[PDB]
Amino acid sequence: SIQAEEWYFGKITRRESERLLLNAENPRGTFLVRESETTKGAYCLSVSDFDNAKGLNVKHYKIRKLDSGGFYITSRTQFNSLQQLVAYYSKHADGLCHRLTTVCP
Repeated sequence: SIQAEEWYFGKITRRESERLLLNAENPRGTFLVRESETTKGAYCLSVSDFDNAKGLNVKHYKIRKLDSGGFYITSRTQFNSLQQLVAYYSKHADGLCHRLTTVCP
């Protein structure tokens, strides 16, 4: 149950998630989960990244949830809960800009 999660920021906009993540103190992989702005029943995983080309920047990934109960960014890699999805992506970068490291302050 997601809203209990400290990394779950609930109803915050994309611009607010970027205000929070663009803090110079954030290392790559700093993240949060929030509601999608426009997709009903969907969430967005907002993640900080850093490179010499772009400096500090932020990526957003849509997380879909099936009525069948599975959560996923890619339908090929599904989870039984949002918590399991977060635990997996904290170990694997896969297609993300970086593996999930710490919750956005």
